[PDB]
Amino acid sequence: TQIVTERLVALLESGTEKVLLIDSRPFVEYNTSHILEAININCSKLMKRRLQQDKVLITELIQHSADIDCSQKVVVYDQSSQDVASLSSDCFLTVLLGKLEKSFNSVHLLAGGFAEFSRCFPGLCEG
Amino acid sequence: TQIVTERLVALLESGTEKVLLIDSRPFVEYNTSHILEAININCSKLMKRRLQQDKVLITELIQHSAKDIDCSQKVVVYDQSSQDVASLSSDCFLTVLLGKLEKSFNSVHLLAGGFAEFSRCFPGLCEG
Repeated sequence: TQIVTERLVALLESGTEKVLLIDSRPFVEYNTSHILEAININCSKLMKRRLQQDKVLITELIQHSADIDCSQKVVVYDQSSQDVASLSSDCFLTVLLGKLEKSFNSVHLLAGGFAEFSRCFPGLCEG
Repeated sequence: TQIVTERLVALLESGTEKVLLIDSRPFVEYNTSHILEAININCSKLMKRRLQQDKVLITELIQHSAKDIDCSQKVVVYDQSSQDVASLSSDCFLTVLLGKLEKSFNSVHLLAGGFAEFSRCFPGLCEG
């Protein structure tokens, strides 16, 4: 589903849940700046081929970037996507979202993407 | 400012104005699919360095990639889903780009809803 900015700060701040946070954006963007300890599965020619080719175990990929577990809350974000319906049918994010919902019961998109989180919580963004 | 999906289709369809249409998105995305005859100034490490380094004439860049410039010319940038200029993270690629473009054209508008919304509403006007 979706999960809004304030929910994400709440989960991040507490220990309540172990949150797996993915930054789907291009490498440059991730590198400029990202949400603290987000994992860069970057929008890439290679990354996109390998996702949709199904040559990649998403859980191995997660490790190759950084504790995995399907109940684990997962939050993907791009720069500004509001919700799942407003994704172009064959965009990178979409490709990704599939393979992730193919491993986790809890996959939520960050409403407002990184533009909105970084606007509201500058201090919780590493760069 | 902003320019919404239906304005863009209107300008594209008519000859009223010669529209310069830029797809700011990563190369993969542009390649998967884009608005007919948009020019890919792709969100890149190189592209971003060169923009903000000011090593690039934006107008020369346009013509590299294309395959008629003129500052009055309507220019429309888009990413995947940005709604408006205020909702851009201060130092994101788009933003960088928007500067260098407003530094060459009087008419630079962002496509409200980005490519997600145009491609939803006008599938046939997207090459892939």
